[PDB]
Amino acid sequence: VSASSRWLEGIRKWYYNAAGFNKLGLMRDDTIHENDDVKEAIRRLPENLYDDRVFRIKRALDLSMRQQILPKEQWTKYEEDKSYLEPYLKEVIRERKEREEWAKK
Amino acid sequence: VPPHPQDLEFTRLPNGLVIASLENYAPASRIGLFIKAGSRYENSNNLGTSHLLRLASSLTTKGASSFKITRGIEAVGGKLSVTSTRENMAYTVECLRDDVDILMEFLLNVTTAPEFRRWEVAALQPQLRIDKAVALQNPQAHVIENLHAAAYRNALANSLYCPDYRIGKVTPVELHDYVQNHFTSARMALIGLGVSHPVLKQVAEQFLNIRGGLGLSGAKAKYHGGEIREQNGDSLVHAALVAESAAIGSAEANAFSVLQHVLGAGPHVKRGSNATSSLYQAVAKGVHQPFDVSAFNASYSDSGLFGFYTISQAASAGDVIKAAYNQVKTIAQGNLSNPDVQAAKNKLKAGYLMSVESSEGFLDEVGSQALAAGSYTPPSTVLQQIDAVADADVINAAKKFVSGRKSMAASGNLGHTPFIDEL
Amino acid sequence: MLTRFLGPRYRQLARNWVPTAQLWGAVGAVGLVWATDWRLILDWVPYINGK
Amino acid sequence: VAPTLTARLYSLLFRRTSTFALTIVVGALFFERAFDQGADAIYEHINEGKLWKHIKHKYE
Amino acid sequence: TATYAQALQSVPETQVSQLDNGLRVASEQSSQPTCTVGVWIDAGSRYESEKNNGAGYFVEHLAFKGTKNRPGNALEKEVESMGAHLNAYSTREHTAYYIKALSKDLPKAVELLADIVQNCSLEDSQIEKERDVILQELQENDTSMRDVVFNYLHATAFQGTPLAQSVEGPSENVRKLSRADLTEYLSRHYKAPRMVLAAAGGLEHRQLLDLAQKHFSGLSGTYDEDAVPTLSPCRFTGSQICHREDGLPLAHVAIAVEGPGWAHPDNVALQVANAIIGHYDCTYGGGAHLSSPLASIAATNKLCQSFQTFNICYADTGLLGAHFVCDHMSIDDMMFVLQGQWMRLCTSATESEVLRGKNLLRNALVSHLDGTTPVCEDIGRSLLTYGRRIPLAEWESRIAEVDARVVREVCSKYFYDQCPAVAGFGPIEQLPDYNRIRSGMFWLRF
Repeated sequence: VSASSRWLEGIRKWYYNAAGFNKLGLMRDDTIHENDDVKEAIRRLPENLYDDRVFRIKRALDLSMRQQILPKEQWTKYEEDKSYLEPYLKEVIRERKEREEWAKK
Repeated sequence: VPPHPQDLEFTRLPNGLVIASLENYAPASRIGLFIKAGSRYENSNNLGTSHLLRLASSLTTKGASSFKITRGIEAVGGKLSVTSTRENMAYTVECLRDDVDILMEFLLNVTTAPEFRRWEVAALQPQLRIDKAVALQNPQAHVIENLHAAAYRNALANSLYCPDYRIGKVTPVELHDYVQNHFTSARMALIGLGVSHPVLKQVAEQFLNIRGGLGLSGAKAKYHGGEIREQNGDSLVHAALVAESAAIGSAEANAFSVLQHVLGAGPHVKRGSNATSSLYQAVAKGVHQPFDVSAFNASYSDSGLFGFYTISQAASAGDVIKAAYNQVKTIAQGNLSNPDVQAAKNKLKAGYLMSVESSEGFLDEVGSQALAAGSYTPPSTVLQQIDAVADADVINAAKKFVSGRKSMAASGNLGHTPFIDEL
Repeated sequence: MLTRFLGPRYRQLARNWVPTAQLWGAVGAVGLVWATDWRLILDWVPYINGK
Repeated sequence: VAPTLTARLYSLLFRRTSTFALTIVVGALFFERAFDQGADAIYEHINEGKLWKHIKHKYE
Repeated sequence: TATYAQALQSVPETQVSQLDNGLRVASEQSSQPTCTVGVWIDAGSRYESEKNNGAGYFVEHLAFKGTKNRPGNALEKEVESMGAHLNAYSTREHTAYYIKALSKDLPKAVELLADIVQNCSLEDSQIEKERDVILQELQENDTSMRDVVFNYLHATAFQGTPLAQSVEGPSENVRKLSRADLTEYLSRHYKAPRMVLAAAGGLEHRQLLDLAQKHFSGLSGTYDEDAVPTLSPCRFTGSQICHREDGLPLAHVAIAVEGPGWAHPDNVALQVANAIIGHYDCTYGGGAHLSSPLASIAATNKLCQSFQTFNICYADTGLLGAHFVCDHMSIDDMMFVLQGQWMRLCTSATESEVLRGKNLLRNALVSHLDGTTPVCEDIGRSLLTYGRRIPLAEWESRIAEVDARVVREVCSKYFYDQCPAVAGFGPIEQLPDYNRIRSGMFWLRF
């Protein structure tokens, strides 16, 4: 709640800015490494998010190509960073582990 | 020397739900949840919704994922099936008696906590096409679906199968809505075989108290008439000719039921001449070679269709239909015996008794009765009911078919199949 | 994260392949031994004492 | 005794590709030796042009 | 509440009785208002010679077409009139005629069955009419790929034995069979000690017995003696029959190894492993999540339209395997997976899956013995094949005894490194070569 939470939060906000994907207009979940669980979750995204996600990634690849970056104004502010993919991925993991528990019996 | 049997126990909860159980001390158990959610409840904006629904009995629920429903049930060697008619959907579950609790839970989940997840629903749409293709490979199905679309302008005209233009288009929100407004306490009945009344009633009062749908077993089937024709080339022409008859449970319905056996329904003997079949003898006389004929009798909550069904060579359609019709006409004109109505009676009664010999059939009769009549009628009184059909009632049923507006569906090479106009 | 392979079934599976995995080691043992004419090992074998 | 031979041989040693292999490797051991005996013994019998020369020239 | 176990002890014991004849009259009383009565005869096609072949099948066609006391059409009129159902069937070892009837109708029901069984009026006009009918049947049977493939499978598996033969016979026999030919078959076969009068429902075994004596009295009494052969064992061959026809759109394939036969206790375990592999059909709800790896992989990769395991039992031999239907480019894959499962079960059946298979069987058995007909058929067949009637309690006991070790032991005996009988029909260009189908019957790791 107090100084303590803000400190961790500000340590997190610091790394975020240092990680620097926001400079390419990206979002945390856009940088997630695609594995089986991730592929399925990407698959389950509804039309809108999936479309936005592809354009974001395209904007970035395009930048990373000419090794430019976005104007400061358009970086993605921490806070404002939507974990759109998270709930889907969590459910995909939660599903797999169920098969995995079933496979032990 | 078997033990003396139990009596079925029946209970109407004040919220509308019905519960019925029989303790046949069977090694297996049959639990079924019957709902007035059949195809007649779809409307022109959501056709096929109850088909897709019928096919999604194992998508994930709250408290049971798809994988769990499947694995859980097969682990005990259980079954989950959903069966539909234009009026009801009937989710039945079966397993050995030591496992009813796990199967009951799953049942409750499929019927009361379905999640219809976008991606599971999308993955399931193509099954409509497979499911429909497999059914429609019997000529009868297209025919009876056309029969009904031609006979009614409403509700009962809907088909058991999704229209092609709707395949791929039914939405999860439509599935949610169909369940919410049809799977409610007042439109539901819970039948138990091999379980006990207190367990059923306990389950009912705990999990089946849901109300917020609609009310009656009707938008109300308007009977219309008219006919539908499907050119085909199948060598055999399939045709059905019908008129509005009687609503199920009404006394006129048993007259039709008996008329059906006077005229003739299925065969009783492997490869027989069908001697006691008025229709089959009457067509025989004027037709020499491949054909079948049967009286047809469908009865619903607020209507019914009665007539006959013919299968004949493309060139004999006219003759087979015409002769078959003339033979009903004959019974309408009063030319019906007494040992005839009697034989019909004995074929009906025995047929019924035989129909509820197994569990699968007993539970379905009980389930549908509960849903159509809100009661349970024992075999002895159904027999009494058939017994009260009088010769004139059968004659009147026949009379009603002859003079009533017709409905015909036919498929095959129709070049010699009469129009109605010409019957 | 090898916990995925830890349970009753997996344990039954391991027992089922034990005679096979054992016999496959018997094959590899004799196999190397014979192929290198293992002086150390072969001396014990009757009739294969070609010295 | 004869049918049951090929039979028992199949029963106890041939099904399991394990034993099937265990035997051929073990069977290769005994064979390699017994073949080299007979083979050399054959090479000798048709000859005797060297080796018994030793009994003569040395022995000290 | 009553447990599953308890529920099995509740099932009334099948009552057995024998006439001074050889006719075993057995029944199982219940409280139903309906029943099924019938005659199960030890007559098949495995009992016929190459020229009699089609005899029994021919007799079935005549069976309900007139007796001496009930001519041409009257028998039907009687059955139909009381609302009863008269049916009949013939496999390669068994023949049956049974009636579904109101319980009170038990008297006439039996009186009728007897008449059909002894006084068959094989009138020439009819024996002649039936030959154009049976010929027709063959023509339609030819369009059922599945029926053709199991006929093929028998034909090759049992090369040179009578079990190789089909039930209906070859067309040449259908058109040449004489009345003498039929008369002889009946006399040689339809005789007391080879037939069982069975029933199930609302009847008392006393009644049944009264009737058996009343209308079946006078068969093998002054009979027995000379001209009664036993069945010779049938050599299983292990071969292949591929009927290539690219005009059909799905291929049918049926592979099997030799099974032990009716009496062998080994059948229970075999049935449990089968249950583990199970079946599949494209209309099955739940595809990817199905327990059976075959089914699941099948459903996921769309490797077929359907498959089914089976265990066809004959005296001392049988067919043990699976049948499937698939696209021309999936035959290989399907074969590979099916075989993979047999091997796996032979070498490594886990304990959990054997309980599933067991549960599947208890549910199948109990679910199958539901309604008079299936039970009457079980009484009649069981007496012909076990000599006893095996109480559910015992089958449970037998199922119960199976665990994983048993599965991998028993499966190994019949499947591991054995030669299959393979039957292929349809667009089978990719049906694997026999050598390769045979190589898939064992594996190098094991």
